[PDB]
Amino acid sequence: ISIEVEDIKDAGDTGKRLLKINTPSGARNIIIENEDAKALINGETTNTNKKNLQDLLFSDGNVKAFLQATTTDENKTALQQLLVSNADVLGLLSGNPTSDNKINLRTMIGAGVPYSLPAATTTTLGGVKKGAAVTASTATDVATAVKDLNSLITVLKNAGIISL
Amino acid sequence: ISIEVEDIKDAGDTGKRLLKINTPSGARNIIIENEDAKALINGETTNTNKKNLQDLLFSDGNVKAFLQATTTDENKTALQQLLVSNADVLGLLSGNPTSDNKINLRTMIGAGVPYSLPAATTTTLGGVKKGAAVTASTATDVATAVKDLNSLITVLKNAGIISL
Amino acid sequence: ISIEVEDIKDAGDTGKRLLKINTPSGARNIIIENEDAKALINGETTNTNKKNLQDLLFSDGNVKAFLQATTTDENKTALQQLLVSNADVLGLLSGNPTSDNKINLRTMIGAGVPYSLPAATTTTLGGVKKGAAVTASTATDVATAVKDLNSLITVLKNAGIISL
Repeated sequence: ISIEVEDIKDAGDTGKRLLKINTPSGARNIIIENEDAKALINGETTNTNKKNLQDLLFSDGNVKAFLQATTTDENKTALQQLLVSNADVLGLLSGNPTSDNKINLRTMIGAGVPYSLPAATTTTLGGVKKGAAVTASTATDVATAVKDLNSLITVLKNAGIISL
Repeated sequence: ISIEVEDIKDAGDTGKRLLKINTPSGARNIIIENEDAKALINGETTNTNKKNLQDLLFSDGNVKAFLQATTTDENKTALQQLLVSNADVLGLLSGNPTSDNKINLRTMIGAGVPYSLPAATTTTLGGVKKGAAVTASTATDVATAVKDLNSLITVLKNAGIISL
Repeated sequence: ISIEVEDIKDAGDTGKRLLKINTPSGARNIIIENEDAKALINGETTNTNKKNLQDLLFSDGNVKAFLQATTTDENKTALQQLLVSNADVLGLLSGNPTSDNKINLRTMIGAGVPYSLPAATTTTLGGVKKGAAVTASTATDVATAVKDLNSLITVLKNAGIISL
């Protein structure tokens, strides 16, 4: 004979809807209630569907922000920590390393600090200024020879080559 | 009585296929047309299925390249920007920092530039060369004393300790 | 007339279960056997479901560790390589750059090494120590003038300003 779907007395509501349906798309529309999941199964997702599916797939919020390609400075700090273990390198990646990080980063690459040349002292190597010009001596008496020696001494004193 | 599936006159084509099906796998084969989605639901995905599902799940192409573990230099630039906000650090991560980035990176870690010791001038602290040997004086007349003074002067001039 | 589901003689086992089912949730429970996939479709995933879905979606183990927000040092090395192409920068990100990496990292940012001021030599610019104090000369004879010259010479010798 011929019966119809509604003649089947113990069929369920969804069961009768499925029996009447003609295509797979129609069946998916009955079976899948979550609109984001339905969109994935249909291979047709909006950016909103994608974000919502990412919420169903991943627990970590910093990972989720990365996957959305939109990260805050806090998300970036956490993501840096997933990528790099060295604390001083993490300081560098923040753009704001601590004093300790800075020292350790220089050590890490063998870099020095800005060097400033200190003046010579009696205990410590240093720079000097060059002494003023001094004429060779043509002295024929003691008085003049002493005058010329003293001119050299003052020049060396003036340039901080010898102490006062 | 006994009826068969095709006796149900208002059943749909997919509906009759489902009513005849014996297992859940058979039902999934009817209902899910997208082969990548079907593969996910079956828990059996090839690398191609995985790439195609990633295309359905994520909009950002640089994120997608990261998830495929294959990034171009352009993808890497964009991913760096998702991970780090400091412009000078981004310059470092590129391997090709600008002049401004280089200055700022040194500031950031308190590093100096390569130092070259300049010669002393009359205005500016600097290095000198060490003067040649000079004998102590045993002069008993003015002529010799002057000779010995002049020997010291020339030595200091030769080493650039005093000006010509 | 009235028939029941079990009167349909060529219905399949899953087909009869679906025909009896009343709701979409009930239909999903019949059709989807993989518990992680069912959880995604129901929009209700535990952390275990999420990890298991990530296993179905991504092939690369280092990417998977990143997505779980739990990376080993080995995972971090591999993820760094997906993010940065410059070998010397990768050395920095490891926290343990090689000697070659260190040289190249300094070059990259225009940094110098720690500078140590060398003593002056007869060939090479260097620092000096400042000479001890020397009194101006009040000599009225050759013997004293020579004494004063020699005092200057010794002071300059003592400070390594001139050679012995």
